[PDB]
Order: sequence, then C-alpha cells, then structure tokens
Amino acid sequence: GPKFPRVKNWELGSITYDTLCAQSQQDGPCTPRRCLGSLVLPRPAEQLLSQARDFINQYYSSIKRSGSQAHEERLQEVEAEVASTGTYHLRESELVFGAKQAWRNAPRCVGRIQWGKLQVFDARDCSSAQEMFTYICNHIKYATNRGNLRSAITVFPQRAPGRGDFRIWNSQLVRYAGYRQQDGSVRGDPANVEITELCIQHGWTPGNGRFDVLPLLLQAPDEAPELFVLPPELVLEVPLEHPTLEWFAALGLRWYALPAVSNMLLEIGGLEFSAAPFSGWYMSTEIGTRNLCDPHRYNILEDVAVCMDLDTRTTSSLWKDKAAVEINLAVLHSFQLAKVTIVDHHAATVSFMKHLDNEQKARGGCPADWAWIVPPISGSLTPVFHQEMVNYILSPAFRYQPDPW
Amino acid sequence: KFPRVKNWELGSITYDTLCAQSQQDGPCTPRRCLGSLVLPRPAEQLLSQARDFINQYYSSIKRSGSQAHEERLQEVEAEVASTGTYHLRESELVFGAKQAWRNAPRCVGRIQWGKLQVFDARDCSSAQEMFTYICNHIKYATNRGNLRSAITVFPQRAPGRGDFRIWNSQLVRYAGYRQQDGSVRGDPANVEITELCIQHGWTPGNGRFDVLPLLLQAPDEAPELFVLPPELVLEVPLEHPTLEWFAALGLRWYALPAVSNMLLEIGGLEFSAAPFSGWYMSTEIGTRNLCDPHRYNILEDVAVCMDLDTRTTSSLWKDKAAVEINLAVLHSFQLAKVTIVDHHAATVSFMKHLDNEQKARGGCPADWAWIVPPISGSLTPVFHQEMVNYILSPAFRYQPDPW
Ligand code: HEM
Ligand code: HEM
Ligand SMILES: N=C(Nc1cccc(CNCCc2cccc(F)c2)c1)c1cccs1
Ligand SMILES: N=C(Nc1cccc(CNCCc2cccc(F)c2)c1)c1cccs1
Ligand SMILES: C[C@H](O)[C@H](O)[C@H]1CNc2nc(N)[nH]c(=O)c2N1
Ligand SMILES: C[C@H](O)[C@H](O)[C@H]1CNc2nc(N)[nH]c(=O)c2N1
Ligand SMILES: [Zn+2]
Repeated sequence: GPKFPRVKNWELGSITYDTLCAQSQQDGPCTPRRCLGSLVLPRPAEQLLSQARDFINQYYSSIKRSGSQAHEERLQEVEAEVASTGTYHLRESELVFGAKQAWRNAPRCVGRIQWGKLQVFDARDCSSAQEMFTYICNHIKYATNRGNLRSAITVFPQRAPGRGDFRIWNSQLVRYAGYRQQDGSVRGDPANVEITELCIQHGWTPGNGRFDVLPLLLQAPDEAPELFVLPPELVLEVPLEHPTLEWFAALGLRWYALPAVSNMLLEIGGLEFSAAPFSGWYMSTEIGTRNLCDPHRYNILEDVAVCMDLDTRTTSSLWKDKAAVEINLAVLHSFQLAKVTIVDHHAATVSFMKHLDNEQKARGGCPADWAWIVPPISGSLTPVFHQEMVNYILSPAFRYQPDPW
Repeated sequence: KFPRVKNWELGSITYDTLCAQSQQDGPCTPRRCLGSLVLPRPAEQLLSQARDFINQYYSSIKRSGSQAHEERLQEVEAEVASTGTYHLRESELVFGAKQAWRNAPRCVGRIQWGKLQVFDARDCSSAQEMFTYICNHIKYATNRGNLRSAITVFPQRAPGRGDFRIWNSQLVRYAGYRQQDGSVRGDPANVEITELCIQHGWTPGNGRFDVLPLLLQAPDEAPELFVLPPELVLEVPLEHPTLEWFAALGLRWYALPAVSNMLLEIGGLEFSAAPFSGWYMSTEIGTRNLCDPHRYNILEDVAVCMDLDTRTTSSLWKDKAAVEINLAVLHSFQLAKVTIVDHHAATVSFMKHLDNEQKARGGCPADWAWIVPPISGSLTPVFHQEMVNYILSPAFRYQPDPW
C-alpha cells in the first residue's frame, strides 16, 4: 500500500511507515548495489538561498505562521540580504529553533527524547579567543550545575566569506591527555594522542598521569590558536568505586561529569557554525564500555578480570563480559553516589523508544542509525535492538568537519 | 567509487572491489539507508545467470576457457533455449552450495565455508522420501555431538508446478501453544507452525520443550506430517558451573541448528527446499532464544533466583542474568560434548575470514547488525570493523511461507 519505507518492531509485531525520509535533501552513502550503513565517516549563491528558504519555511511551520505575511516578509529579507552580501543572519529565535532541530535530527543520538530542552547560548558577538574561553567557562558552569547536568549549546559566529573560522581544536571540552611512551604504548587516553601533542607544540607543559585534563586550544578568525587551562574547580570528576567489590576504588579510575562535544559543525539554513560546542549528560556505556574497555582506549578489561580472579586464558569463561558488566555497574554506582546525572543503557533506550513514537506522530518518522543507537553491551536486552530504523540526513544538522590543522 | 573500509581498533584500511560483482539490489538508496530491516520489501535473464555461474565454477577448478568449459556453456544454452530451464551437475551443485554459504552476509560462521557435506536429494519424488533424506541429514550432521555442517538439496522449482517445501523454519523447533488468554506456553516463535501441525492431525503435548513434527510438502499436495524419532534429536539439559539452582529451571536446548525455510539460488535455478545445518554460536541460545522478550523471556526468573534488584534498570540485573545464562549454555554444551562456539571465538575467526576473503576475492559481503553479537558487542573485534553489505549469487534467500 504505502510507498514509503515499512518499519517493523520484531519484539512487538508493530509496523510503521516513514514518510519523513521524503524531506531528506541530502544523500547518504548507500546505493541499491551496496549498503554502507556501518561506515563511521561516510565519504554558494542560489544554493544558499534554497537552503535558507527551506529553513525559514521550517521555522514558520513550527510557529504555525506558514504562508503568512510575516513568513513572506522574512523570505524577502533573507533573499535581499543574500543578494547584497552573499550571506544572511538568523534571528535569535531562528537560531534557538535551528539548534534544537539539529539535535532532533541527529540519527546517531539515543538521547533525543530530551531535544526540546536545550539551553541555547547565543555567542555570535564573540570576537577573540579570550572571549571564546569566557563563553566556554560559562557554558561549563551552567551545564555542570554542581552535578545536576543541563543540556546546552554555545553558538559562536558563523563562517563568513573569506574570513577565517572560529574553531575549538579539541574534540571535547574535557579530554584526558595521552602521552606516547618510549616503548610505543600510551599513558592516559590513546584517543587524545594527537591533540595532546598539539597542546605541547603550542606551549603546554605536559604532565604524566592517566587522567590529566587537557588545555583548550581556541582559534579566533585568521589567528593562531591560543592555549587556555580550565580552572580545575570547573571540571567536575567522579572517582570510580564498585558497590560490592571493595578493591575497585583502589584502581584509581575516574571520569569527568560533562560530555561536551566541540569539533562538530552546526548547519542551519545553509549557514555554518564551525564552533558550536554542545553538552548533555553521559549514557553509562560510553564510559564503562567504550572509554574504559575499548582495546584502543584505556583497555582495562583484563586488569579488572584479573582482580575478579576470572579465567582470562579462555574466551568461553566469558571473563570479558563479566568484567565489562561490573565496570558499567561501577560507573552507574559512582555517578549516583556523587549525584551527577547519568543514564543507564536500559533507561536510555526505553526513552528513545518513546521518542520514536512521539516523532512518528509529530513528523511521520525519525532518522536513526541502528549501529549507533544499539548500546555496545547487552544489545538485544534493550528494546532498540528489535526495532528497524531508517537512517537519512535532515537539515538543520550537526556534521563532521575536517580538523583545523 | 569502491568503498574504503576501516577497522577502528587497528587503524587499518582495505577497499572492497568484490561489491562491483553484485547484480542484485538491496533495499538502500542515496536518500535513505534500510540496512537494519530484517526482510526485503525470461530466458535471456536465466541464460546470463547460468553462464555467470558456469563461469564461476570452471574458474574455481582453474579450467576457464577449456573445452570442458565451452561445451558445458553450450549444454546449458541448448537446454534453456529448448526447455526454458536447465539442470546442474552434482559437482556444480556442491560448488554452488558452498558459494551461497560463503556469500551469506549475515553469517558469522563463514571461516568454515569450504567444509560442507552436500547431500544431493534431487531425485526425491514424495514427502515420504523427503523425510528419509532429512533423517539421514540429521543423523549425519549430529554425529553424537561432534557436529558436521551439511546441506540436503531437494528438487528445484519448475515453471509448471508447486514447490517442494519444508513448512517448519528449522528441522528442530519447540512447540508454542497459544492460551485462551493470548499468552504462550513453549516457544512463541513457533505458535503458527504449531497450530498448523495440530490442524494437520498432530496430537500436541503441553510442555515448554515439545519437539514439533515436520510438515513436508511435495508439489501441489497438502503437506504430510512426520514425527522425528526421539533418538535422532540430540538435546542438552542446561545447568550452570557454580549456580546449583540453575538446573532446577528445567531448561534445555537442541544440539543441531538446521534451517529449512530458505531458498537456495544457484545459477538462476531455485531450490525451495535445501535445509542446511552447522552448529550454534552460544548467544543464539543463551541471549536471543532464552532472553528475547518475545521468546522464552527467562531474564526475570533468573534474576530473581540470583537475588538481584529487579526494581531498577541501573542495577544491571538484566546484564548480569544474561551473562550467567550464556555461561550455562556454554558449560552445558561442553559437558555434553556437543559442538558450540562462544561469541568471542566466533567473531575472532570471522576477522580471520575477512582477511582470507580480502586476499582471495578483494572483499567480503557482511551485515554488521547481524555479525556483531547481541551481548558484549564492542568487546568483540567485529564491532570496530566497518563492513559492506551486498548480494552475491549463489545466495540463500528468504521465500514466502507456503501456507
Ligand atoms: C541529554 C543527554 C544526552 C544523551 C544521554 C545523549 C546520548 C548520546 C550518545 C550515547 C551518543 C553516541 C556517542 C558516541 O557513541 O560516540 C550521542 C550522539 C549524538 N548526540 Fe546525543 N545525547 C544527549 C544530548 C545531546 C545534545 C544536547 C546534543 C546536541 C544539542 C546531542 C547531539 C548528539 C549528536 C550530534 C550525536 C552524534 C555524534 C556523531 O555522529 O558522531 N545529544 N548522543
Ligand atoms: C559452521 C557453523 C556455523 C555457525 C557458528 C554459524 C553462525 C551463524 C549465525 C550466528 C547466524 C545468525 C543467525 C541468527 O541470528 O538468526 C548465521 C546466519 C547464517 N548462516 Fe551461518 N553459521 C554456521 C554455518 C552455516 C552453514 C553450514 C550455512 C549454510 C550452508 C550457513 C548459512 C547461514 C545463512 C544463510 C545465514 C543467514 C540467515 C538469514 O539471513 O536470516 N551458516 N550463521
Ligand atoms: N553523551 C554524549 N555523548 C556524545 C555525543 C556526541 C558525540 C560524542 C563523541 N563521539 C565521538 C565518536 C567518534 C570518535 C572518534 C572518531 C570518530 F569519527 C567518531 C559523544 C554527549 C555529548 C554532548 C551532549 S550528549
Ligand atoms: N548457527 C546457526 N544459526 C542460524 C543460521 C541461519 C539462520 C538461523 C535462524 N535465523 C532466523 C532469523 C529470523 C527470525 C525470525 C524472523 C525472521 F524473518 C528471521 C539460525 C545455523 C543454522 C544452520 C547452519 S548454522
Ligand atoms: C565500524 C562501526 O561502525 C563502529 O565501531 C561504530 C559502531 N557503533 C557505534 N555506536 C556508537 N554509539 N558509537 C560508536 O563509536 C560506534 N562505533
Ligand atoms: C531490527 C534488527 O535489524 C533485528 O533485530 C536484527 C538485528 N541483528 C540481528 N543479528 C542476528 N545475528 N540475528 C538477528 O535476528 C538479528 N536481528
Ligand atoms: Zn544502507
């Protein structure tokens, strides 16, 4: 019957059709001959105006003034502005709508039930690296809120004709250093080897711990990036303990409270915000499974398994699975004890299922990347594993962008 | 543009050039990826699939271009032009069956692909004969617990008639009895096949693990019912290495996974009944079959027995119970001397397979969502490996349910 993707939930037996995917203006990486859904990185003039017009149409739809005189006047304002300057500028409320929509549109985010609750800090007046730092500190303070975390984004000035970009060089506001050793191994977080060395190249005096907070390397237009040390009192961390394994605290593990992504581009109506850091709170598997157990990250599975006295000499003891579960439990327990917002992967995926239903009714579908939405432990124990998903690109969007260096 | 494929744990990069050999479309387009969906939405064409397959075969025996090769192409061509169809030689069928397995993107067990016993049952003319062949397949593949991969190929589809079909989705399936109040006793995945069995005259039991009879269908005949001799169905009682109450749950699973509802396509020819068997990867039983909410759904029972706090997700009671259940399956299969592979060993051998296939064919079609196991995903190397999904032929395909 319906000429749209049919989407099945295999746990419940229920069927929906995604009609929203029709509004996709941008190609993904798949073709009829081959699916590239699992790749992490899939490989203006009148063009701007059409993205602009579409965005303005979306704005006026969301305030229910679509076709109105205020709607037609905004369209004319935008084309006039582009006509004379090659670019245009968003009203404050358009920025707020666009940032929330970009989050709503992100297929890889399992946290989207929260999308309507986003504090948008408008930092489009920023004109130096020093001021970026003040804005970032204010963001961190607001978002951290002594452990009661609050979703926020800070938006620095858009890319502009000729002029250099605003960029935060760091991939997150909080990152632990990774120091390449003589033997070729890494102390700290191997994910951060390159940013760490950039920080040293730019004058930072390196420490030598497993959990040294990195400075921020902030770049204002047409200038070299500048180095800023976060005041330690602004970076809330949680030492890790386990509810019943008393030795786990002795491992001296910790993670920071605030996940704040700083290297993504926010695109709204064809305008490009190259510095627009955003933060929410962690889902517990990000820390306990990926950051702590990935082989190319802290890689602590075997140390924990040994402390647990498990048989690490054979795969069939399920030592990796047992250790990972206890590490995840330690993350959840430690964040709870410390009163820092965190969400477990069961609670998060249940809420994402609710989000899917809300969006089916509001927009006729919801772009979702199954490989990313399904948690990295206990996949089929969560309701999302059993849910088919349609992945597609809608704008406004958060997008990857090349590293500034 | 051929895809660049990266492993994120190791930093290594390959290029899939095999995908250019795909003739069949999947469900994705540039506008939207449908990769997570479980199911899909003339003489010249048969002749070109047939030639392509004959070519694959002679290349496989190093005999491309030979007189044997060109004469086989003429035989196939003469047969199609005259009759609209053709027939495979046994050796071609053997090669085709192994290649369809090799090409199966959802299969994590393909390191084994070269090791497949092929039973030719194309001279089968009745449901009765199908049963004899199936019994011999089970006996062979089971081998007192030392499992051996096998396929039995029944007669191909033919334009003028109904298909040979096995109605059951596996040769071994537990009954699912729907209650007056909607709920299910046994395996809810098998409610429909169970009702079909009763309706065709099977006297049902009333347990959680009642082995179903087979419904076997010869062309344009109602299916017939055949009870499997109990000695042919090897089962494993489930116990746990350290948790004594676990055996009290009364759980078991069967040794032999033997899928019997898929269509085998070779060179344009279609085998609507070609059941195949290997051995289980432990998560299929421990995680999916026993812990899926729409299956036996035992997570709560086990958590309670383990005295876990089920009042909150953040105790990870589900995760803890699931791990113990998978451990029980592995332990119990090991104790019974029945072949099984855990999800770490299986995914490690699949990585070796990806590397063998890169060297041999310049790629390997793989469906990431199916290859990564349903617990402990990122703890296995396959999670960090990009994969390219596409359809090569010979292939195993889904087909409609015959009722
Ligand atoms: C409210 C709490 C939130 C939770 C628990 C959450 C959860 C997550 C998780 C677990 C991921 C996967 C990250 C990874 O595996 O590397 C993710 C991806 C993402 N989320 Fe969120 N999210 C939250 C809020 C936000 C906010 C506030 C934004 C932006 C306004 C956001 C936008 C994104 C984007 C853009 C991605 C994709 C990153 C990529 O493609 O690489 N989310 N989310
Ligand atoms: C040797 C031991 C083998 C192991 C451990 C194994 C493992 C698996 C697993 C775990 C799956 C996913 C099944 C599911 O979740 O429903 C699978 C899929 C599959 N395997 Fe195997 N495999 C083996 C041998 C074979 C053999 C002998 C064949 C056929 C000749 C085969 C063909 C397939 C096919 C066609 C699928 C996909 C089914 C679908 O798309 O629904 N495998 N394999
Ligand atoms: N809980 C969070 N997690 C999160 C959200 C978005 C992005 C990320 C970081 N993802 C990095 C993935 C990655 C890593 C290395 C290379 C690569 F291409 C991609 C993490 C939040 C961060 C900000 C708001 S919520
Ligand atoms: N270990 C095995 N497992 C396995 C292999 C292939 C297929 C299957 C069963 N998969 C059925 C998946 C499924 C379930 C419900 C509905 C649906 F559409 C599809 C299981 C083997 C079976 C035969 C050889 S190895
Ligand atoms: C190759 C594969 O796409 C890659 O490992 C993905 C899989 N799923 C993921 N899912 C999330 N949420 N985060 C990730 O980094 C990844 N990594
Ligand atoms: C919707 C989703 O594709 C579906 O639940 C798939 C996911 N991955 C799977 N992987 C395997 N091996 N077997 C399955 O049945 C499934 N089910
Ligand atoms: Zn796809």
